Amino acid sequence: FPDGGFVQVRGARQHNLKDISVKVPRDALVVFTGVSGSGKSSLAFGTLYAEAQRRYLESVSPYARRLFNQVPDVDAIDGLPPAVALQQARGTPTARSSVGSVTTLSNLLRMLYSRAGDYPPGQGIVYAEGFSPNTPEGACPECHGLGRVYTVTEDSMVPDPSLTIRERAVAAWPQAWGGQNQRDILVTLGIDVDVPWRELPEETRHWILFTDEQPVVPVYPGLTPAETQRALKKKMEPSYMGTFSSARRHVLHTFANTESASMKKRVQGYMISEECPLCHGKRLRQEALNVTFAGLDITELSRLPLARVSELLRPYAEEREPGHAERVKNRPEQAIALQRMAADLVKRLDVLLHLGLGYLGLDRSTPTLSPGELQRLRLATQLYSNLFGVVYVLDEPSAGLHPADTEALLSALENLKRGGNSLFVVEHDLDVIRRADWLVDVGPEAGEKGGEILYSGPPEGLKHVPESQTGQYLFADEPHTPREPAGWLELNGVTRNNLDNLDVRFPLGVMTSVTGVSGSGKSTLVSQALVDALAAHFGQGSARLGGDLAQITRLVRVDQKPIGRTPRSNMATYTGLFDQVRKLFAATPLAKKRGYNAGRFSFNVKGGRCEHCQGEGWVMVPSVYAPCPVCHGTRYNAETLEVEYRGKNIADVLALTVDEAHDFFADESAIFRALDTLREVGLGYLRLGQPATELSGGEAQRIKLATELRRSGRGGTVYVLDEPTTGLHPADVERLQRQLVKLVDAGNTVIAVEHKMQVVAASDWVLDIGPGAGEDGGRLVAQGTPAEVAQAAGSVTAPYLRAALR
Amino acid sequence: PDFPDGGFVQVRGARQHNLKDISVKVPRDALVVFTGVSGSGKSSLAFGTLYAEAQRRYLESVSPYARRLFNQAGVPDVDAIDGLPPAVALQQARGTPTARSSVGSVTTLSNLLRMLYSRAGDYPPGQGIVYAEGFSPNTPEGACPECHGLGRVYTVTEDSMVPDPSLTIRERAVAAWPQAWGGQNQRDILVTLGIDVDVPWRELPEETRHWILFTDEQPVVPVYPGLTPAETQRALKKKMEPSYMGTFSSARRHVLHTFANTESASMKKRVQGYMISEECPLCHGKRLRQEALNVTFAGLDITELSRLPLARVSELLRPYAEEREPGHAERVKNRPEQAIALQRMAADLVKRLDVLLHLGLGYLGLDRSTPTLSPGELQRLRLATQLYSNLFGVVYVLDEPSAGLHPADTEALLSALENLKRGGNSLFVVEHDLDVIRRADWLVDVGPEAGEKGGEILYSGPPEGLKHVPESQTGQYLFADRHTEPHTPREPAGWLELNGVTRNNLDNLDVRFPLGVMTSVTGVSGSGKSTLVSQALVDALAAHFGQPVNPDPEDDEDPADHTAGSARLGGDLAQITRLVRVDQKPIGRTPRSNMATYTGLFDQVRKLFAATPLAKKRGYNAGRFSFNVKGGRCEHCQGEGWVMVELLFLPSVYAPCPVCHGTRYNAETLEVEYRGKNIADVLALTVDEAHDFFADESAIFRALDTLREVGLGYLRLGQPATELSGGEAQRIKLATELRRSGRGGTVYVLDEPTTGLHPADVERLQRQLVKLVDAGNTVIAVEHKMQVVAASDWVLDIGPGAGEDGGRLVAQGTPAEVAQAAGSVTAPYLRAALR
Ligand SMILES: Nc1ncnc2c1ncn2[C@@H]1O[C@H](COP(=O)(O)OP(=O)(O)O)[C@@H](O)[C@H]1O
Ligand SMILES: Nc1ncnc2c1ncn2[C@@H]1O[C@H](COP(=O)(O)OP(=O)(O)O)[C@@H](O)[C@H]1O
Ligand SMILES: Nc1ncnc2c1ncn2[C@@H]1O[C@H](COP(=O)(O)OP(=O)(O)O)[C@@H](O)[C@H]1O
Ligand SMILES: Nc1ncnc2c1ncn2[C@@H]1O[C@H](COP(=O)(O)OP(=O)(O)O)[C@@H](O)[C@H]1O
Ligand SMILES: [Zn+2]
Ligand SMILES: [Zn+2]
Ligand SMILES: [Zn+2]
Ligand SMILES: [Zn+2]
Repeated sequence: FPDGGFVQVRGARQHNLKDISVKVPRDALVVFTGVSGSGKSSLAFGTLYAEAQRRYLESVSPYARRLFNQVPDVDAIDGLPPAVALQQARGTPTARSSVGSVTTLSNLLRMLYSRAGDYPPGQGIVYAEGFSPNTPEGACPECHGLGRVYTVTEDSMVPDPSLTIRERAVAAWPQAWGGQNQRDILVTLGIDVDVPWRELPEETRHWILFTDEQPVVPVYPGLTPAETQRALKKKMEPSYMGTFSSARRHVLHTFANTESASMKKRVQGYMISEECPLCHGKRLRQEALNVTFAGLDITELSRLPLARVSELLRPYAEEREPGHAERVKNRPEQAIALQRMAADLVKRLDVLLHLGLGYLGLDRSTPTLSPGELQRLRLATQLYSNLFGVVYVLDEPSAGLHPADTEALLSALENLKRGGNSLFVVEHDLDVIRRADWLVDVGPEAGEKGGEILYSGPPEGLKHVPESQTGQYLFADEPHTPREPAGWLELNGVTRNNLDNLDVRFPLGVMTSVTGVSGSGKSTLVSQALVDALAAHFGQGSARLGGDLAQITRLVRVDQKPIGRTPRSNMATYTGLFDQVRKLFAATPLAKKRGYNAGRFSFNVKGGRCEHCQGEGWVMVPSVYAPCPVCHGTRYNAETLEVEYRGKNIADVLALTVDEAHDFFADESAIFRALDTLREVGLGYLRLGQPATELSGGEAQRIKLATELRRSGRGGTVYVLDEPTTGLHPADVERLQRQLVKLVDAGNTVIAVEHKMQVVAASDWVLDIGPGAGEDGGRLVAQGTPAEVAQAAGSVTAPYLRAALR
Repeated sequence: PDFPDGGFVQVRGARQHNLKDISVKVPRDALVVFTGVSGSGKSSLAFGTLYAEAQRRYLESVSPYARRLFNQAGVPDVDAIDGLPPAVALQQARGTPTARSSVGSVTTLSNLLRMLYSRAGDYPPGQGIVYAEGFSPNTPEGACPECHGLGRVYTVTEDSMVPDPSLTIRERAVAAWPQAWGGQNQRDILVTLGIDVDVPWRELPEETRHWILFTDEQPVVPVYPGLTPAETQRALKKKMEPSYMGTFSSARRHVLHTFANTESASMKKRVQGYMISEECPLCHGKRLRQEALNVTFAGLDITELSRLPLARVSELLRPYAEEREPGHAERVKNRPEQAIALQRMAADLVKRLDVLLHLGLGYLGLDRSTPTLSPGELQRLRLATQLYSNLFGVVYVLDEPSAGLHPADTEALLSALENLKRGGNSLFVVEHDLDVIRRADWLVDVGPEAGEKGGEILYSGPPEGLKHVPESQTGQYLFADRHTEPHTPREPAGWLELNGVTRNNLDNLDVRFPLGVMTSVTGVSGSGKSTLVSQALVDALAAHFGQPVNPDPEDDEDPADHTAGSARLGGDLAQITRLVRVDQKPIGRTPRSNMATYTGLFDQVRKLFAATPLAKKRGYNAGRFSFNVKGGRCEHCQGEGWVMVELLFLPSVYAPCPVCHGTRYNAETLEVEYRGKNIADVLALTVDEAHDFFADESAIFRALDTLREVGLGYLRLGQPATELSGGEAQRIKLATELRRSGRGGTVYVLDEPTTGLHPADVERLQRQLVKLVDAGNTVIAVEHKMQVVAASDWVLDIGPGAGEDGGRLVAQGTPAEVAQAAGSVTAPYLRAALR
């Protein structure tokens, strides 16, 4: 590290950051550490990314991104090169988009299916972006590339095919006159109403149901068919003149033109999700599906794992593909480019693969990727992206990563950097922290008591800081006797993805860690197959339950996913905490004296809230959340704020930290109660009205948990939860474990997917999955007490577990 | 004598435009400069390839879904670049419009001082805080409410709307109304509601001819198009289905709407002719809320401050920043919170402003429209801004930052360049200026000549090295010894006065240009030259002739950004018959406009294809070969051959038409060949190929010749106006004057004519002007380049300095003479260049 090889930050203040300074070197693995909530993000993304983002955008687009003056709070940053963020900003959704498109590979075999690729006799050429499901030319024009449709069929419009038409055999039709009209139209149109439906010929039932036709026929109502037929022949004067409307035509048109509650509803009852009948779920025009390569259309290829895709092309790159012989001389132009295309396709593929992302299929949909999977995908994609001289900002690239592969990751970082780039990574993985060139560690604790720089330097240096929470877990190096299973629950013959008719069993009233290499199949076992089975069986693919079911009654399930989308929702809203605070306000002399309803203090309904914001407090103006205008951040009008409980109005308490709220609501029973369950979950740092789209999702998780951690009034529910270590510093996982240890004792089962061994080591039972990932996975390598799995042969995880028990 | 290892940017396999599939190492951390004659490919490498790829990479990495798809353009054609940091370009791209900004805007400073006026600056007793965003005409808290922040109110009036009231409505007497369908559409709606659409406008009763022309009303009437009022009424009686249902909208409404609701340039305009526009009675034209206007700084309201020169601005604001303000003590004690904010705030603007000022920029006013700056200016402003703008680790890419900079002030350009780099960055700089070049760190010199005859890398290495590269033209000029090739100044054949010129700097200046004789107008940057030559003299001569010069397909100025300041002529005007200015403004602002068509030579091409076997066999005339009318032309693009991408968020660019493929023509027509050649194939031809191909064809060869001798050998007959540099556009203009001059006595005004001209191109440009001075004609030209000032027959030396220390006629006479002048700044540079 040469002097003036550094980035110089002075007076950073953003959020809890306590007006601090840091030098951190460019061209190095700088790892940003410290307790959750402490300040790492507000340093790494709040200041460095944010600032560097901005000085650049204003130079590139003096157009109007500069014009957009409404900055991070920071006096100075010297030596800051342009930045690239590999995890999108907190308050954003994820765009709807595929693995292959994130990684660009999708576009690149699109080019390939075009130049190369086997055109059938006599039909032209299909341009690159006509093999895409998201371009007008490429997508099949029915489903629009989605591959699904949402419509009508025989079985939905006739749930009981044995009725006569007169009997309303055609459930999807109108009720009073509407059904009458048509029913009558049919008899006039020489069709017998009075046989059961199933009795009727093909393209008749199909006509009756589907036809976009609408003949206009004389209708003689309440006459018998025999006579209706005769009086037609006499050309006798009708009673009116009817328009026929195919069952489908009603149903759809209705869905398209009503503002009616049970109307739409009852019509959606003749509507089921089923695969597009044009393209058969393969997402593209027949003209694009017509083209084939290694005997596949591109959809087919796209749904293979990257790992196989890397194999399928591999010959072509090396010119050793059976057929190549009778292809070089008889077609030059392409065979040179085809090689190159494949050659280059493999080259990239391979970097992905070396990150063991080999199991993802390129059509896989990024909303359904995890934080890690995705970040590591981005990390791979950048490794060939070709940027030089930038700082990549990373957010726990090790999320999900299993301790054996941490070396492949530690590698891709070394390679990015080795491309003349700089690396800012916030991390908690002691294995990642261990190998970084340079550490920087944040807060002592979180929030108000955080946001100071405890130490910026090489990581060994932390040795000399007694009071760096991460100083300990990193440096200063009671075991666990598994508890007796109170009974067993079986999830049998789960066939899905990876998994194939796998039978499996989890012990009740006790901890289960389901370990295994990343992609080995934890989540489709435990967060997919298991969770569904259990919620189908209770109130709320094609498995069966079995075993001691009567012994469990509920299923709380703890996403990483956010507590809500809009600033509408927020931490108070979500827990039930706000209803008790609105209740309290409506109870005051002042509210009682005025007309005021309970929840005139809702910023979510008309009345108490100011009209500009119609509630929110944050008016949206990358796409970023700059606060309100002319309520002035509050969310409420002048009166509703006039109501004060012990000197604090509604907005006054919403802008209140749980710690302060706990002080405050001291003799207010089920509030001071509810607050403890966040204070214990460790959230004492947060505003009650801090919107959902600002919390770390690690945070979000802590809340959903905060909920159940006192509802357990009768403990016999199952708690299944994906990555509980989500975004927790070591010190944090300890306080986590604590809270689970508790909620197991009140007789509760907790199946937890888990890559960190620390917490597995403490489990009561373990299940190792796969042996490796993808197709090399989906099998049960080992189960039993940690000590028992820790000595198992087959498993990849056993030595790290053994490591973590000694 | 040493640039560091692997700290070179490595290019490989760059076959961009003409670029002959090349490779160059270019050190980072250095003032690198790119050289070569106009056409050689330096913009093709430095922008076009190196820059262009730094973005393709950097944005794709920063919105890896968004940008990506939008490489509906971006295939820089190169195999590899390594060591390429991310880039910032300072010229915006070729055929990109300047979107309308101001100095204060680009420099950031405007925003910087709403912020001073809000949080300090004098407030009247009543008034609470006006926030910063309330001192801008673009906010609701800013804009004066009566005129909506514009400056002025617009009402609409029968006389404007309908100028000739004798015409039948059906024959279009109501010019306000929209063209085409939308026209006849409101008409057919009238005939439906029983309105006499065929008896002179002035003949209807006031009420009904008022209502239409003025109402805020919308009757949803049935309309049957194609049918006379008589057979239209008996169609409404018998209640049969209408073709369409048609909403009506008063002529008012349409005209108002259209003004407030088009992104469109040439449509917001088309309605201005039907709008009377007073200054805003409440605004007094300043664009803002009376509340803002109440707040003062050192006497002036923000608008007042905003018209001042950057030099004045800092001049009046420095006292505040050093705390040497008059009555500081009395301000800090009774006001300690704001006085600290006031100095800190002041001193940051002064700081920004000296950068602005050290590069000779103080002559400019914060409120000057950017579309009226010269590129030399807003690039030097853009450089300017950058220095305090704080970026680190980047490649700046500059296109001739010294355009229009007088010799005296290069040292200035030259340490903004130095300073910027020393902020941790890379500059690359396309450059014809020998004194910049001589001080570069690395040089890339390009293809021995232009187009096909260039796009090579003759050399790349430090400066002294070009010494040894025999085919480098820039080499020749950078190292040629003092060429004692002295010019013998031509005798004026007359004299022309421009007396009492008052505008910008110039206050009653009296000056005389000799005639039939090349005169250069030299002067430091900012001093007066343009306002005197391209402004003052031209309107003075234009108004003296019938023709107000400027074609009608071309406009000029968003009503007000230049001066009325007039002045009066006399001398020998009896000897002048024509005015002809030549500027770097495009032959066209869209691909519609190519070279062939700007000359007129295309007509005779079209006619040629009309006498083939095909053109007889199917009914083909010149017109199925025009690309500006339907028929033989392709219609997906409309003959333009090109489509835009306003979806690309940053400055929208142009992509080949997807249907016809940059060709412009329906296939059926591309089958017609002339002497072995398509119609697209000829549009594709170079100037040197076309010469060959049409040797006999006299009407073409002729116009082609003037193009070749004017330098443009390498441009293509159909090469979209928008790929053209301006320095090439300028040269085009000139070719079509040479051509129609076998006469005498016109006066050519040339606003900087060595725009983006290598010393070898200029040398051939002179030759070319000398041809029309020998013809009797006069040429006047503002000039920054002592080379070409040497050749002249008369120098006028302007200002002393720029702006307020300028506007004077400090010296004059022959070059030989003027190089001896008293207080001329150009004085010693001529003596230098004369020897
Ligand atoms: N997006 C955000 N908006 C507002 N406040 C935030 C945001 N992110 C974090 N904070 C606040 O900043 C402090 C620390 O946040 P953060 O830097 O995310 O900690 P960590 O680095 O441990 O994740 C907390 O008080 C937290 O609520
Ligand atoms: N939502 C999904 N859609 C399709 N395939 C999936 C999905 N989730 C996982 N997979 C596939 O299932 C296999 C196992 O992945 P998963 O259960 O997510 O493992 P882990 O939980 O161990 O990361 C992989 O082959 C992956 O491609
Ligand atoms: N922006 C552009 N778009 C299309 N063609 C261009 C563009 N710029 C240059 N060309 C063509 O590229 C060739 C090289 O010229 P150019 O790149 O302008 O380099 P220079 O201006 O330094 O000589 C010329 O034939 C020119 O007409
Ligand atoms: N269009 C304009 N609007 C307002 N001020 C202008 C305009 N053009 C020039 N000026 C001012 O007029 C003075 C004369 O400058 P000019 O003659 O254009 O510079 P130069 O002598 O370098 O050509 C300068 O101080 C400049 O600030
Ligand atoms: Zn489909
Ligand atoms: Zn509001
Ligand atoms: Zn006004
Ligand atoms: Zn076209």
